[PDB]
Amino acid sequence: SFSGYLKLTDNVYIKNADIVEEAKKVKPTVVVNAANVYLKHGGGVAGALNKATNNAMQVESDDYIATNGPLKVGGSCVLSGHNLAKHCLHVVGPNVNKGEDIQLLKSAYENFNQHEVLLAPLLSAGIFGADPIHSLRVCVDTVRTNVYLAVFDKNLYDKLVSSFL
Ligand SMILES: NC(=O)c1c[nH]c(C2CC2)n1
Ligand SMILES: [Cl-]
Repeated sequence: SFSGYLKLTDNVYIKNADIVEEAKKVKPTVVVNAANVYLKHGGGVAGALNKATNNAMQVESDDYIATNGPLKVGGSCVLSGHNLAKHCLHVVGPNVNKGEDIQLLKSAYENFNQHEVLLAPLLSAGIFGADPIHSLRVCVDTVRTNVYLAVFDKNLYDKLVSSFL
C-alpha cells in the first residue's frame, strides 16, 4: 500500500513525492487531480497526470465536457484513473491566480469524503495560487476519509510538516 507517509491526523497522511510516481507505484483506487472547470490538463498536477496517461485523460475529459459541460469551482467528477489508478477524482479547487474565490476550497475538499481512501495533491496549491499551509489546514479540517497527500516540492513539504498545528 502507501509507504513512507508522515501521519498528520487520524486520517490525513503526507509525503514528499511526485503524485504521478506514487500513483504508478501504488495504483490506488482513487487518485485526485487538481482540475480546472474545463478539465484542460495543461500544467501543474493536471498536466503531469495527463502526460503520464499519454493524453488518454485529456481525450476522456474532452468527451466528458462535450456531454456535461464544465464543472463548478469546488466541484468534481469521477473519471477513469487510466494507468495510474482505478479512478481519477477531478476536483476543482479555486484558482486564486485566475481571481477565483478562496472560500470554495472547503467545498472542493468535501468531494474527498465520497471516497474511503485517496491519493491526492494539496488543492489550490502550486499554480492555483493559494497558500499551501491554508490548503493543508482546510484539508485536515474538512476531509474525514483517508487522504494520502503527495507534495512534490521538498521545500514546501518540509515547511508544511514543520508548521503543522
Ligand atoms: N505540480 C505538482 O504538484 C506536481 C506533482 N507532480 C508533478 C510532476 C513532475 C511533473 N508536478
Ligand atoms: Cl502546481
